[PDB]
Amino acid sequence: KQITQSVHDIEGLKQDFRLEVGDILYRDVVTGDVAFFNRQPSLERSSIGVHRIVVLENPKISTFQMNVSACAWYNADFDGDQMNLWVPWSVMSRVEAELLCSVRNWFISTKSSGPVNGQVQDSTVGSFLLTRTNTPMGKNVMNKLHAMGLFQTTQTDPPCFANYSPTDLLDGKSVVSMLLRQTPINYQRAPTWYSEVYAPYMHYNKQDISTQIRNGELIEGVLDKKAVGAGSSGGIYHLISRRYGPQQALKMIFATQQLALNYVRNAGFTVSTADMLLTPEAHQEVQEIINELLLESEEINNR
Amino acid sequence: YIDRSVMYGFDEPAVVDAVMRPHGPNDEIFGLMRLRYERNLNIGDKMSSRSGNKGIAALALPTSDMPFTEDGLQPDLIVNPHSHPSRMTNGQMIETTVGLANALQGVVTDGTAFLPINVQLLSERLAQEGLRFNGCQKMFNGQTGEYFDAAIFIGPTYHQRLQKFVLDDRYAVASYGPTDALTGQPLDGKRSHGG
Amino acid sequence: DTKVLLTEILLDPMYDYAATVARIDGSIPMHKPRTPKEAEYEFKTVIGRTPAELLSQKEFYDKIYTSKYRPDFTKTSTLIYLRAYELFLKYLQNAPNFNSELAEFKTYENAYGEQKALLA
Amino acid sequence: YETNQGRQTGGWYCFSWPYRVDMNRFFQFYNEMPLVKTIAHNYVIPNGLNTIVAYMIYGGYNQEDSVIVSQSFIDRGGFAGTFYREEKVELESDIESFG
Amino acid sequence: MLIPVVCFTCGFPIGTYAAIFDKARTEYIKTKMGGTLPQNIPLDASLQIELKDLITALGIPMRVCCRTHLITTLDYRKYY
Amino acid sequence: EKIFQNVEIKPFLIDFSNLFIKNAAKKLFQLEEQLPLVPVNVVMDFKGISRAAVHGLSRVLQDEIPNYMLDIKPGGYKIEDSTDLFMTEQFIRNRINFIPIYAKNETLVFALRSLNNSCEVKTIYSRDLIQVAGPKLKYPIFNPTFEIGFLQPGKSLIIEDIYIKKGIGRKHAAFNLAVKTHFSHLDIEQYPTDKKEYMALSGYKQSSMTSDPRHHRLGLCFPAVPLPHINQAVRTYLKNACRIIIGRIQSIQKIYENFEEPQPELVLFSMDEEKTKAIITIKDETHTIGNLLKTYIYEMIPDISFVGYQCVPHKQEMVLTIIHKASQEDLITLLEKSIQNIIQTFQILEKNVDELIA
Amino acid sequence: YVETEEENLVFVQASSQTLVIIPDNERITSNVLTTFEATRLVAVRAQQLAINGSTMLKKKYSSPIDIAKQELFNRKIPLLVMRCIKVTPEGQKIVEIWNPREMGIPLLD
Amino acid sequence: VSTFPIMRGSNRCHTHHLSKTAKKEIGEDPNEPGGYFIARGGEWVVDLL
Ligand SMILES: [Mg+2]
Ligand SMILES: [Zn+2]
Repeated sequence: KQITQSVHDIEGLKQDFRLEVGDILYRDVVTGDVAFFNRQPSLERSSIGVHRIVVLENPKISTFQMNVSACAWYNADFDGDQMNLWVPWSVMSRVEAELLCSVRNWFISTKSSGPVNGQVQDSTVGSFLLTRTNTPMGKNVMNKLHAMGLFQTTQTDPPCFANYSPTDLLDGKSVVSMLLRQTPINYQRAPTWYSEVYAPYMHYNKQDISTQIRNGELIEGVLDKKAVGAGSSGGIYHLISRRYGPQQALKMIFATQQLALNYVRNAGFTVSTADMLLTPEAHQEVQEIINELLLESEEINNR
Repeated sequence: YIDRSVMYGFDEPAVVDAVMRPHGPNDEIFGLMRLRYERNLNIGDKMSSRSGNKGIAALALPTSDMPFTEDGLQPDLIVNPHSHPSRMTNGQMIETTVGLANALQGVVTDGTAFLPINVQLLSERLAQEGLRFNGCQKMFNGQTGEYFDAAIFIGPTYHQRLQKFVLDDRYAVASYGPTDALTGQPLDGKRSHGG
Repeated sequence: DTKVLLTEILLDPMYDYAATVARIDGSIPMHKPRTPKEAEYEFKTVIGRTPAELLSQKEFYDKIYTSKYRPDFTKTSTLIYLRAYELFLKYLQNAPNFNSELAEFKTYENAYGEQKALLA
Repeated sequence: YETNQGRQTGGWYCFSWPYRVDMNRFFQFYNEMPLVKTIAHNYVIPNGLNTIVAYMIYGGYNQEDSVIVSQSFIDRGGFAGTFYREEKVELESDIESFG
Repeated sequence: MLIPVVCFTCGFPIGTYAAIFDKARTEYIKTKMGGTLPQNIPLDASLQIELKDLITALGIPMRVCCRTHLITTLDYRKYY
Repeated sequence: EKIFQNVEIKPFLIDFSNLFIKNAAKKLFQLEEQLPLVPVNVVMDFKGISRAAVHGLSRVLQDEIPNYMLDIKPGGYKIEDSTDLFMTEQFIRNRINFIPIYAKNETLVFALRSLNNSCEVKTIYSRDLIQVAGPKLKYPIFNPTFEIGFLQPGKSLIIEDIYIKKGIGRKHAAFNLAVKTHFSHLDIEQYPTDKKEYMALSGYKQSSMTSDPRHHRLGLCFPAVPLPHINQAVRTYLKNACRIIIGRIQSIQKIYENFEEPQPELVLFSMDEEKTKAIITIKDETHTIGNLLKTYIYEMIPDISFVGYQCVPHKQEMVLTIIHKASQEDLITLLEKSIQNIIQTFQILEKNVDELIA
Repeated sequence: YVETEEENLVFVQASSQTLVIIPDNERITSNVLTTFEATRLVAVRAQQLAINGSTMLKKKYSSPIDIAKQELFNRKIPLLVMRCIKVTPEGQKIVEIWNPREMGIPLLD
Repeated sequence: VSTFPIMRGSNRCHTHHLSKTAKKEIGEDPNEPGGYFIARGGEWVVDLL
């Protein structure tokens, strides 16, 4: 109360019942407030960023929850890391936070001038699965219902599927393009999925070894670490930031992440002990290669 | 008179269970009460398999939302497949692929280090147990009921709850509290109740 | 006087052991003394003397409660439990041939622990 | 890392826990001998459970070594237990008194 | 400290058949063991004890979760 | 119309052909027959029904059906009278909570009074639970063989207020009713997954992204039903599940038929090219109602611009977004037709349950 | 504590300064606000509204940060930017006084 | 005039003449071997230097 120049607990403010101009009210943090988010050690300029507060009303939760793509700012993982968070309360601090310390300013690294955020692990493999041409079942298509299911949880404005019959089969590149048209860019690069070292073995689909985007229309190749991965220079999010802004780059990162995650929600992905088990012929071939290594080593020994 | 009473302090409510006022070495009495806390596995508590893969528990999915196999089996923990290749913790996967057959046969096996092991023969044991050669099974998405296209590797992996609790480590202090007398700054740490 | 003695005696492990053996033989109530008046009863039965009598004299380790079954140490778990308590009392009062009796009871407890390890 | 975590693991921390008054000790109610045990378990009590683990992608909530836990497995008693703390205070002299 | 009332994973009440299963397993181990001390049973290289038929006779289905948590859960009365 | 075809019912029985089982049961429990309550397995076949409806039925039976628990009233665990130092209130409460009961009356209050008058470690069993309240039980509501915590020698444990608590398995898992045992689509062909070339696939010869299975087989297991009333217990469960789903769909319909008075659950926008966007928010709703609504709306409006929902784990709510090339009244009436379709198919399922199992 | 010793080598009222202002035709600093200057202007105006409350915006806003941000965007900020790098020993401060209503505004988005 | 701290389980520990059940009722772990020192309400382990 400015009239009394003292602070008061609302437990005894029942009779006053009102505020007045020149009064200062200390109110609980709400969704949409800006909060400073830090992880020691603070080595980079992006170690302290301003995120928007999303209050989780479930009382059983006591952790700080943040998108996996945001870890690249703080070099954090979820193996037990602890991070600091303080909500600015002064008006100058809030203005400064939301205008200068917002994490959109740190999307492009101050260190290497490239992007730091992107798709990591789950979303990278999900984008690869979604954008590839053929699945083991044949063509990589989905009906209208599952195409809409992909866009269910992107928080954007969902596109128009009124032109598709319920039995119409939408390609993965189709839905990725319907997402990328909101920020049309041009991208043409080989994907990390295509490697010369693998090439002699396994038959690469010729429609997957070259990624091409024209004005947001992804019509070629797959999306993987080179195109959407975090810290990939010249990736699609870097171009989105250059053309439309780092905030739009973060929005596109989230949207593409949700596309990939939902496509894997319906496509599934796993690693098994038999994925890493060689066939007996392959085991004999590995033995032969190692025997040749040891043979030339023993030739050195004989010399 | 004057007051030197002790305040509880901790945000997490506790229960008292201690009837004792002992007789110390200096021949004087002291309190020594014991507080009991009800600790389930909260979101944020750390777990780890015997191969050294730590992981913070962040999801509380009801039993209906959990993915389930064709024959009703659902997991307790869902761990990301990406946690394996960089760490090369193949012991965890072999433990799972042996534990499936062991659970089906109702046996317990020795997986001590440097004992003879044949991954091919363990997988053939899985096959002769009625499951697939790999531990993979047909799972259905719990939320939507749709089946995943890829057969999912699911089995019993021994897991440990590391004693780094979220409720112990979380802290939040308001705009006031105890201050250091010398520099006028808040005291250090959660124990000092500020800073 | 009586207060510090009550605290100290209540906190000995020996008091707990003797009191639980008394509870087993139904000499003291299986409640824990609800009001001081029954606490005197529990002290008298467990230790053998009222606290004032304990302070009066200087020989305290013998009149402790002894099992009111006198089991034939020659159902198996009952025998082991009561013989172990008797050997605990004998050690506390320093009975003459404690060492060889402890050796043979250690052998018997080893056999019983093996048979309990089979159940594990 | 396992040598560290197995020693950090919550379980039956002390067989005589009720008699003790220990600061910051956690007693995990349910423990299981691993389906794949080792020679070490002849000499020490195992600490943990044979949780059913699915190595799969589910909504991306388990990225960067997080774990998705069934709420029912939590409720039924998985990895639950009791956590203990102790508050002891002695009088400075006869000047003080509890009350 | 005991076999859980229900399987942790799924909730099938294995606790009904627990108390029967401990004694039945003890009896079956008695027959399948040989000249081997109880503390050396988890060390025998010529010892194989399958509880599949026993649990099946208990009426517990061919579920990995239920059988795991039945045959593996430690009993406090056995160690303390 | 027979959506719900034949149903197999098979209780889980104790096989006294094993000598060890018979000897153990007679040695401690004096058990010579099957238990008063048995876990029954129910396998059901559905035809001409969307996957969403079958999975919603499955989920509802799993956790969302209001089920009963045994619980301890606060203060029931007598700290003074319970001597045992190992049987904490938390451990015994957890043991007693997850005893699957088949309770017909909600006023049955049980009490535990166990004194270990001996030198052996006495084990408390479920037969130690003494009922003093409500009508006298002519049939036990739980098996008398459950192991509640043991007792050390000379120790006692007294719990005087153990009552029957109603809840749904979603909030607390002790209310979970059914456990799944099977689920498979009968119209989709399946590969021989035993072969190497197909081991890494789900087995179905169609992708999940394109499949629309209409013939299912849903297998559920119920943890404890009375031995001589298995069919009636199963029918009660299935009819209750259908009733719950109908009730929740009707609750959504209640706000649907109120296209004015902008309640903070329905917000309708007309935007851009005469398109209508409808957002529905229900707090504490799950993927059951959301997936049902989405599936049946997409059935009713095959050329819809966009229908989709999201049950975010936080915010604890379902937000259903429908965009269609129609006026607000037209979209509302189409969605009401979809809701009535859901109600109709679940009434058909209930009627077929009664026809089939009986 | 021993200071590890490399032991390396090397009128209390200041005279008042007259504020000399560079004429607008000789200002060499950029005519576009730096994000620092824009942030500072928005913060200063937002706090001033927090303490005073008067405004010149025809649209009602419920938060001072929004009123200040929109005042900056619509080029009616009642604050001048004084850019100053000079202090001569002669006791003279050389500053450039910039009106943000004439300067270009950075992204801030 | 001296008192020397006794390691739990050593031949001068009182538990050395107590049986496993006797330790159980006293308050010791029957299965734990000992090898630590009790000093001012704590347990201390003299490590192998
Ligand atoms: Mg870390
Ligand atoms: Zn189970």
